[PDB]
Amino acid sequence: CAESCVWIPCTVTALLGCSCSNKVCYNGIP
Repeated sequence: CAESCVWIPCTVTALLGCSCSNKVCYNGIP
């Protein structure tokens, strides 16, 4: 997922099924 929650949490890919694994959204897909 093209979303890194370094400061701000995922909002775009959040509804796509991506969770913050480690300051970046990575759930199956990048």
